[PDB]
Amino acid sequence: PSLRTQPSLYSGPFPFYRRPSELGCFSLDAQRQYHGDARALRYYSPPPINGPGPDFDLRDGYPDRYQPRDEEVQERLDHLLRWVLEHRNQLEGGPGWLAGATVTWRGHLTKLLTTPYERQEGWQLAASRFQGTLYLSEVETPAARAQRLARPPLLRELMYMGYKFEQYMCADKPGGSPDPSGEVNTNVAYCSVLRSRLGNHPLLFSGAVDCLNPQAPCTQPPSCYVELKTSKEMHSPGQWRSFYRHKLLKWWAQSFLPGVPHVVAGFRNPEGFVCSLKTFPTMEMFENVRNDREGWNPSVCMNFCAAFLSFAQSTVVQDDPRLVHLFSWEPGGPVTVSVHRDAPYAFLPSWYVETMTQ
Ligand SMILES: Nc1ncnc2c1ncn2[C@@H]1O[C@H](COP(=O)(O)O)[C@@H](OP(=O)(O)O)[C@H]1O
Ligand SMILES: [Mg+2]
Ligand SMILES: [Mg+2]
Repeated sequence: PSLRTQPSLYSGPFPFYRRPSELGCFSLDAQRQYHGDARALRYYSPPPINGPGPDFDLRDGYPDRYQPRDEEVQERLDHLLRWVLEHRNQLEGGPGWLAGATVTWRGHLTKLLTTPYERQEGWQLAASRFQGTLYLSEVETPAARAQRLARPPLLRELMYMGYKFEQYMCADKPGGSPDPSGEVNTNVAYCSVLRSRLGNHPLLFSGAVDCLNPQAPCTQPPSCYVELKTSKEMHSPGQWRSFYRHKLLKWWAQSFLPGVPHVVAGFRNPEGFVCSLKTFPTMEMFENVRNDREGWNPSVCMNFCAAFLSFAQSTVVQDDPRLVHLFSWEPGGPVTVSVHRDAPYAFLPSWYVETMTQ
């Protein structure tokens, strides 16, 4: 019982992917407390044209104005499940749509999308079927956990700089001035809840959103959202080519699924300053590698994701929230399955299961 991941197996036409619609949202505050509203959403506020160029110190405030989320707490699907519980009757699709859907985090689907091209980091996905619905929840691999606990200082500062970039580009109110004098607190998050469909697989997923563009042409979410990214400055065509082949694939897969149309990138120099910005429309990212022998192909990404969802659906036969089918993958191998029950892999909490049962 295994699933192959080589790109040439998935090189056919681009599958059907239904335009995502936003069903709702939720926020996590500076204490990581859930709120069923948009209080955490920030507003895109880039450097005023006809003014000084970007000149952002991404090291400013590290580490004495840094409040990092405690990554030892494994929340799994818990926050999305709370949202689903509070909106289960109000769900679209009519009677039984949820029973035919797959529920997960946007980032879990992103990892599936990139799997045919991924050569460094493996993953594990726990799957449980409950009342027809297939739930997918990532499990930290042993290697990932050891790498997290032993994170070098350079990597921890690099991670801070990406969060700090958002503080220079976003404001708490529309049209407001960004305020970098405050704290970077990575417990704070605004999450969009979206519905889509990949082939014949209905999807319900949530993803954290960086900011909202109030000046965006369309007011209908998710089309007004903006993704913010940093990357090292590049100086040669070879460096840009490596960026197109490896980094843009990850950016595309993250923003394509929720229908975020623009990624705004700040390019940081060796001293940690962002002195240039570039906008990458999600739907044009593949153009950079369309004629590249070493490029990626969104059809392969999407066809593999569809194949995995079919593979997962047919593998997970039992409707049991205590039962976990664990899907494991390492680069160059197939996705393999093992079966487990209860702790530690079981991830649907009793408060969700009991409420849905009653
Ligand atoms: N496992 C990880 N490895 C490297 N960077 C990570 C990371 N987890 C979080 N980050 C940080 O989270 C920030 C915000 O993510 P996102 O861009 O997806 O909104 C990232 O900024 P960058 O994306 O600019 O690197 C990065 O700094
Ligand atoms: Mg983000
Ligand atoms: Mg971002």
